Amino acid sequence: PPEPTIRLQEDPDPEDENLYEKNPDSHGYDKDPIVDLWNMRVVFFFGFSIVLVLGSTFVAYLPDYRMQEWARREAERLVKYREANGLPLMESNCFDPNKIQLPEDED
Amino acid sequence: NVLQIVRDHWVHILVPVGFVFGCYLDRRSDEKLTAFRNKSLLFKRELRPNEEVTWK
Amino acid sequence: ARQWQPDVEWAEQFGGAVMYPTKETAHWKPPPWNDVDPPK
Amino acid sequence: MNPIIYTTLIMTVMSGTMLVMISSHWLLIWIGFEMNLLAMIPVLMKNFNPRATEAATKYFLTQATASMMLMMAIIINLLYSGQWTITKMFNPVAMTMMTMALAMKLGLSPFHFWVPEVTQGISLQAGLLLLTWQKLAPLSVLCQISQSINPNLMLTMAMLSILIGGWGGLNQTQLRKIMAYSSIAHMGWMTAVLPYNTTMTILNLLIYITMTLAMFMLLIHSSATTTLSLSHTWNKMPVITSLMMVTLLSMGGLPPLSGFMPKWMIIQEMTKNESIIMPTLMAMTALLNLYFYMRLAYSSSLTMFPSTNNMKMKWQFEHTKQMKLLPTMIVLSTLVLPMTPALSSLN
Amino acid sequence: MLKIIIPTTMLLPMTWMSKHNMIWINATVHSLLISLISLSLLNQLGENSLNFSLTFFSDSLSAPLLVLTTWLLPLMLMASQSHLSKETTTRKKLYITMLILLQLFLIMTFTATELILFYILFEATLVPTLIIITRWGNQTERLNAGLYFLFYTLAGSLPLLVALVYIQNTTGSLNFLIIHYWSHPLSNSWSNIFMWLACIMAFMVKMPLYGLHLWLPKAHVEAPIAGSMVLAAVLLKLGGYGMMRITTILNPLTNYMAYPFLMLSMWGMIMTSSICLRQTDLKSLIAYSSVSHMALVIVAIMIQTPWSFMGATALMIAHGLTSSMLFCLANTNYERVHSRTMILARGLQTLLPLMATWWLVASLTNLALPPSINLIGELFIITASFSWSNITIILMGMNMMITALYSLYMLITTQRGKYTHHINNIKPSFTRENALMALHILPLLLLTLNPKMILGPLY
Amino acid sequence: MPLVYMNIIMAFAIALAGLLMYRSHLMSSLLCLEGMMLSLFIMSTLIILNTHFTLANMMPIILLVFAACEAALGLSLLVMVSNTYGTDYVQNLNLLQC
Amino acid sequence: LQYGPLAFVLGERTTRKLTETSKVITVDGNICSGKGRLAREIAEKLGLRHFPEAGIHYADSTTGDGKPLDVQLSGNCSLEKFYDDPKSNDGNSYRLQSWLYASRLLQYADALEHLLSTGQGVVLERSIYSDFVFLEAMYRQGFIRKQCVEHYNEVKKVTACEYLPPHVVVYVDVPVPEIQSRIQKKGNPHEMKITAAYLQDIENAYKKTFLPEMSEKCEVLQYSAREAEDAEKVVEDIEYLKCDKGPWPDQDDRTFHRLRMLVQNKLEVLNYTTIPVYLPEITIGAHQSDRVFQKFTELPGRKYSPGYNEDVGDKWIWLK
Amino acid sequence: SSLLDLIWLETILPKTTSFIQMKMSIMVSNQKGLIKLYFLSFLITIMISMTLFN
Amino acid sequence: PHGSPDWLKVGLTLGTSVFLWIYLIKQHKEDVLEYKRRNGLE
Ligand SMILES: CCCCCCCCCCCCCCCCC[C@@H](O)O[C@H](CO[C@H](O)CCCCCCCCCCCCCCC)COP(=O)(O)OCC[N+](C)(C)C
Ligand SMILES: CCCCCCCCCCCCCCCCC[C@@H](O)O[C@H](CO[C@H](O)CCCCCCCCCCCCCCC)COP(=O)(O)OCC[N+](C)(C)C
Ligand SMILES: CCCCCCCCCCCCCCCCC[C@@H](O)O[C@H](CO[C@H](O)CCCCCCCCCCCCCCC)COP(=O)(O)OCC[N+](C)(C)C
Ligand SMILES: CCCCCCCC/C=C\CCCCCCCC(=O)O[C@H](COC(=O)CCCCCCC/C=C/CCCCCCCC)COP(=O)(O)OCCN
Ligand SMILES: Nc1ncnc2c1ncn2[C@@H]1O[C@H](COP(=O)(O)OP(=O)(O)O)[C@@H](O)[C@H]1O
Repeated sequence: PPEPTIRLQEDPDPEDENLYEKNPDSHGYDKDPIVDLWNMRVVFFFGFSIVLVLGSTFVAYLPDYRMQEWARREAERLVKYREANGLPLMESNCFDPNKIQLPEDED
Repeated sequence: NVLQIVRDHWVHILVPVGFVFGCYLDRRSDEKLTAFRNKSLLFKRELRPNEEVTWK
Repeated sequence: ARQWQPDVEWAEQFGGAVMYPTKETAHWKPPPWNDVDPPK
Repeated sequence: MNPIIYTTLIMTVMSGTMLVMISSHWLLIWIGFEMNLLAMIPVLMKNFNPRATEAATKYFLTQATASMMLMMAIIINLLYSGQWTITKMFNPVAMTMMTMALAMKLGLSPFHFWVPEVTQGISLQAGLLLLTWQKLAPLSVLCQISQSINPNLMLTMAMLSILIGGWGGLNQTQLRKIMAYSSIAHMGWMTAVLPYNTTMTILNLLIYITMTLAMFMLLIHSSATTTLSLSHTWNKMPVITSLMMVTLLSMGGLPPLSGFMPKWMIIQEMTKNESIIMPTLMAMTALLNLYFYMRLAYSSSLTMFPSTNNMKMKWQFEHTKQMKLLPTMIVLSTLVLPMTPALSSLN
Repeated sequence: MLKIIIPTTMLLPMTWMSKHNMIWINATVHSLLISLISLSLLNQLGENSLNFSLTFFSDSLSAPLLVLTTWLLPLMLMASQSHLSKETTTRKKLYITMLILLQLFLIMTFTATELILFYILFEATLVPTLIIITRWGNQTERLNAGLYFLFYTLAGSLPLLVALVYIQNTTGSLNFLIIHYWSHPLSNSWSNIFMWLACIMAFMVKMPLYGLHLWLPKAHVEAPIAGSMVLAAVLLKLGGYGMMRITTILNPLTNYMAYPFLMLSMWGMIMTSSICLRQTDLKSLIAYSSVSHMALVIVAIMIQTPWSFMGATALMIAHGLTSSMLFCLANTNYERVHSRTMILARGLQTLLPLMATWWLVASLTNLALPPSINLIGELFIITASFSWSNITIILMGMNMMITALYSLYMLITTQRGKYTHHINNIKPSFTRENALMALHILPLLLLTLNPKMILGPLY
Repeated sequence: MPLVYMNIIMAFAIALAGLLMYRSHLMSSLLCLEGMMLSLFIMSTLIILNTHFTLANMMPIILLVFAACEAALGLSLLVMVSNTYGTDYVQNLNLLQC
Repeated sequence: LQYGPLAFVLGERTTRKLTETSKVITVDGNICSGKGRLAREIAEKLGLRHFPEAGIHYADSTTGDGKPLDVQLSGNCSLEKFYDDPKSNDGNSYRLQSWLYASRLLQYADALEHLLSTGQGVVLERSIYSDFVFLEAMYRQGFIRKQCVEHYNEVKKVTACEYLPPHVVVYVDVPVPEIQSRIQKKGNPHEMKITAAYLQDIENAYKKTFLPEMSEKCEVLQYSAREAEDAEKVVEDIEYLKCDKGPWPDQDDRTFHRLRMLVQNKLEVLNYTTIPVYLPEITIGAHQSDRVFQKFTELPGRKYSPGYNEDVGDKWIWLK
Repeated sequence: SSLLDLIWLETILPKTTSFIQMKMSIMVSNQKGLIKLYFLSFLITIMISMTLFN
Repeated sequence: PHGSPDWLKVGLTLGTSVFLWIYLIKQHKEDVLEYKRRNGLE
């Protein structure tokens, strides 16, 4: 059996390279220190500073397009009106029955 | 340096330009949906003396 | 540490005359590299 | 052969197809079919080897039997009504004879057996011609007489063709046989919408021709006829393999690729006619075609197969001959889904 | 809506015209800016919707998903920067192109006023994910995984298309607004039962449903980190969004047809939580946890009550964020140990204390610790189920207990105990990994301050 | 449709079946196509003569010519196949398979 | 007008270019011999074009700039290592043999292209025919395995079945003792180690198989060391004989058009040199293949097509 | 983990589909290339087609 | 190989593009004018 046991021509599996070895203060972004530092800076500025803080403040101060206070004020004046006139607060019918035409059964 | 970093940073301007173009296209598409402007029963409003359209 | 890529044994699955070899079709042979058969 | 003779034979094949397409007399349609068959054989036998001769003789036997059946249908139709114009047949028996003749000419199941063998025997350019240009005349005749066809028989043959193509492609390592089974499945898709809308038939035909042209030209460029030969292309032309993978994805019917346009439309059309079960089965069966397209993509571009040492020499040379329409074919076969309503042009 | 779509498209020429060593920086910066711009969709109305045009519309169900989709891309780029170092510029540009195309398809899918357009984009998302899995995955099983992730999906999605066109042949339209306003009851018929099944099964397979979940562990385990992040965070939510949209035409047939799926989900959450207790792989455990959470979301959508829908929306957002964080932590361990076996690298608290804190907070959010939005969705769904039937409380509480058990088991196995002696290549955590972890976790604890942003249209 | 037409039709059917049998001897296959065309010629001539349709008196001859041309090609093919094997047996044409 | 079907249609015919002087000829000789000198002398005397014997980097001389590339990018084999350690574990012997056969195929294609396009004949050293003798030697000495010889036979059949063999072959006969004496007189340290058994086996192959098989389809001129010194007699022998037994007289204008299309487009010439047969000596894994292909692409004039390389100095790129 | 997830759920949907498609593909694509059998099937199909429809 | 930018091909390509664009602009102009005249707009 003169076979080589080498099934094919293959490069050996390379060993993983440490970014801290050639460069302490390596930030884990790139092996080029300048590109590494600027990648860290842009990620931190546009992620933590711009989006995370300014966007959160923008969401906090969004105008009331859901009309929560509007509904509260409408309910307040409506309850004030019905309590003053003795009306039974909320009605059980959502629509007026006079304007609904039921089908006569005659069963 | 001008005329040198432009050849290396020209790509950066593209995303911002797209945002402006998209805003313009959104407004242009808005201009084609005015069939009911100042005609809804909820917001039938009489125009101000120096007004052309209620909204743009 | 390295992404797996097909070896020779993986490639030889696709080297037969047909896929999914059977007892009847085992004796089949792949065609010649150029579509020429010896005139015998 | 001589380039003059080759050009003459190609124009004779095209003139036969044209004769079939422009005539209103059944005799002239039969003559166009005869002319096409007569000029097609040397094209299949352009490169001489025993396999090409076998493919040509099988193709001739099939097409001549189909022509005799078609002439029998014509004569029976004349017997029951002295008419020569291609229109509604007026005879139940004649229509069946005509339908079987055209199914044999197209390669629809159960008359599919000749397509894989003929495609494997002939070269890649001959296969391109056989799978693209040789479907126009029978499909045009079918479109002209679509109001006559029995929907049961046409739909049975369409579903059988889809099933047979899907199952037969799963077992192939040869690229030409894969193309043949794909063509059988696509013919099955095309003929299932003839009873309802011939415009959808023509749209499917155009999309299929575009994709088949792109795939054959890519296979000719990277001169491979087997899976393992195609697995070597990434080590010389990776961009060709990427384009081939995208084209294969399109041929499997994935959105938003162009190959999704026909089936979708066809399904949509078949739903307007209260046909629900049949399109469902057709799509489920097309999943098989997608499976073997995906296997080819895995073997070609999504993984890197081992190469050989002599490939290094091939790194030093570039193609002398180029296809001008290959980029256009790729783009038209991958990125025309947004232009779907243009099908109103009655393509 | 074009003010978000056009910049995402411009991400492609910018990526392909970039320097060889500026692709990550430019992609990250402009994706973050696109996320910031998309953040202004959160200003929703109490009335109908944000109907931008005939093609695209926004809703308070769509807006949180859109914002999460836009926020996920920068994190995916940061996670992918490490393991793509030794690869050519063209291939890295192709990888970033696949991510950008996935984001574009997801963005157009979530707005998608048309149901056929929604289907087309919802199936177009399939291609980039498949290419990412089967091209940049490590093990030999990835190809097989891809096949599963493909065919399952299509096996569910092909009938839906037929159903969809059928509806437009009868109703005359597939616009969601017209469908909602012109909706009519479904009679109890065999044809209507099969229409219901064709409408539901496509979204059920991608949640995934318990019986139909086989593709998920394979696809998530064999995918690269960006692929796993996008699969767990956004792609699983397509089924929930589609069900929430499509259940408007399925009433009142949902009352009868929901029972087998309700039983499957209620038992499968227990089954998958129990499976998590015996798992030798971190990624598989996280995948099964995702299956359990999505089973709870399926129950919520099937009950179809207001509290159910609010809980399901909150849980979808919270699960996306938490699962992305967990996958990132697992990948940080893997890139050091190269094994992905949970029992191998032990006692990592003594060597990586800040990463241990990140692990703890991720496990806490997965455990649904109040007042996190995870527990907000959990509790809303549980209360809705209790109103649906008081006996669901046993299964829900058992699921909670097992969830806490396997989350703390995962934390204790990897972080506590004694370090493995023979492993000496555990390097200090990079600033990139810590920044990634914070960018996952701060949005969760900051969303717990404003829950109405992620509670959906029925708030 | 009288008995002569049905006799010619069944002759065509017999020729077609004989072609579809393929016992051996591809020459026999060519002969079966040939009998098919002969039956076609006979029945078309009978139909055209009976109805006194003067112009289609052309088409039988034309049919013959075209079919005859086809026959020539087939013979060539047969000959060439024999040149590879020494016989025109059908079973030798199994190099190409499904 | 690059040659194609249209040129053939309009005017381009090569039967008129043949002026009974073309006579594609090849020279065969033992390792270290006068065949090179004799081939050159025949080339100047007969007015033919001489083709120096193909080496590892013959293909490098015809593409890009003629300067050879690195061993890792061109050949991945060396003759010196084969001489030093012919029984290597990494399979250098058969890789060398296969690369040399592919180089000889490319050189034969170039020679045929020149002869058919110009009408001027060519002179060659060891061609694709008689390249097998070394293979046989390597098998009889045990330098390579058998599966190597089946693979070589397959490639040689599929490739050489499409070209015209040379009109007349010139063989210089040299005994082994004198061949070894000349090897020692050269002073090359690596050629010092060629065992006499290898030379004798190589010699046996030419006489036993190569001579009779070329005698029945071509014309053979057996010469010795003394009679190979005077090229006048050799040229006279070439002139006197007339080639009428080979396939060349049976060739015509359309077959010449087909052959001229084949000899151009070197990718189709080398098409079957990389058939997917996985022999460990020649098959290369995906990682090494990708790395070496990336290295080859980064070469100065190799990223794009020859006219589209800026670093070399091609101008007007944006208008080509 | 094993009985249901790794065995029976695999056996039911994916493995069954793969097995059935495998067997059907083997049955469909296994023709020896003899045109005698092909045209015998052609006669059969043609005969069946004429009779069933009418 | 070693070839100059073929100014004949370049000129023909530019000429074809310019001719097509000019033809398209003209065709659009008479299309608009014909539509306006037929529909009685202006
Ligand atoms: C996949 C892309 C396919 C593209 C197709 C090839 C593109 C190049 C074609 C070159 C120009 C073609 C125009 C032909 C000039 C004159 C046309 C005239 O002769 O034909 C008319 C009609 O021409 C064609 O119908 C129009 C062809 C246009 C095809 C485009 C539609 C494809 C579907 C949308 C896919 C997106 C493609 C667009 C991107 C390029 C009248 O036909 P008619 O004699 O009365 O009836 C025959 C047809 N019937 C029987 C069905 C009724
Ligand atoms: C290190 C040790 C600690 C040091 C630091 C000590 C200080 C701690 C104080 C901070 C935490 C304590 C909690 C106290 C909260 C105070 C602020 C809070 O009250 O404001 C909230 C306001 O904040 C927002 O509601 C929440 C922020 C929204 C988060 C958006 C996420 C950012 C985008 C990132 C991408 C998205 C990824 C996830 C996709 C879904 C709620 O206010 P609200 O009563 O309601 O109305 C706002 C004011 N109005 C009345 C005028 C309207
Ligand atoms: C595998 C992993 C999970 C995948 C997804 C699983 C979910 C699919 C479950 C399907 C939902 C229910 C299907 C049918 C529900 C109808 C109600 C039925 O179950 O009850 C009886 C139905 O009776 C019987 O079921 C009749 C059908 C019997 C045949 C069914 C086969 C039984 C087992 C098949 C299960 C296999 C599922 C997977 C297939 C590949 C009531 O009879 P009746 O009141 O009179 O008629 C009611 C229907 N009407 C009103 C429209 C007329
Ligand atoms: C993960 C893999 C799952 C695979 C798919 C699962 C979903 C299966 C759902 C059914 C598929 C096709 C349904 C049709 C699509 C809707 C169209 C429709 O509703 O129209 C019906 C048509 O209804 C049908 O035709 C249904 C026929 C179904 C045939 C295919 C059966 C597939 C398997 C059946 C058993 C399993 C069913 C549920 C499986 C769930 C997935 C496990 C009524 O229309 P008409 O008939 O025109 O009007 C009535 C008057 N004539
Ligand atoms: N097919 C081959 N196999 C092995 N070695 C070869 C082959 N072809 C040429 N060579 C080597 O090329 C070298 C030079 O060839 P040769 O003519 O004998 O010497 P020189 O160039 O001085 O005349 C020799 O050492 C020979 O071994």
